Amino acid sequence: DTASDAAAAAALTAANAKAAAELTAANAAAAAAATAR
Repeated sequence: DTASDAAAAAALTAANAKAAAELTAANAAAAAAATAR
């Protein structure tokens, strides 16, 4: 049904947005550490 579908889409949007924040910070931190060596 449409409300289950929309709740599931909201769940995927939040999980991907959080993962995008996480991985961006990790990447930036990893690039700065490798550069310094």
